[PDB]
Amino acid sequence: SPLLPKLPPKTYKRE
Amino acid sequence: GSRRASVGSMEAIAKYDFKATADDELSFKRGDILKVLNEECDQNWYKAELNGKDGFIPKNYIEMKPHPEFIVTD
Repeated sequence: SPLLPKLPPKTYKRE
Repeated sequence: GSRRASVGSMEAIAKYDFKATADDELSFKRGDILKVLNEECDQNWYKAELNGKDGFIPKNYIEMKPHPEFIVTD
């Protein structure tokens, strides 16, 4: 989400 | 037409540092372009090889480049 994280699987946003 | 004189693979610029974690992962540093031998596993990590090593690599720390012509620029 931020930058160079553990490479998580995206899903939704915050809204 | 048709090309029958390639025999090799493409490359992919390693945008950052990283190392192999899984038993079949590949290691590399920031600027170590790897040789994409295939694209197995998820559609986000490629399969490549660094002058001898190889394995999956998260494309987030990489980019896909074509075949360059020689490295000597001078």
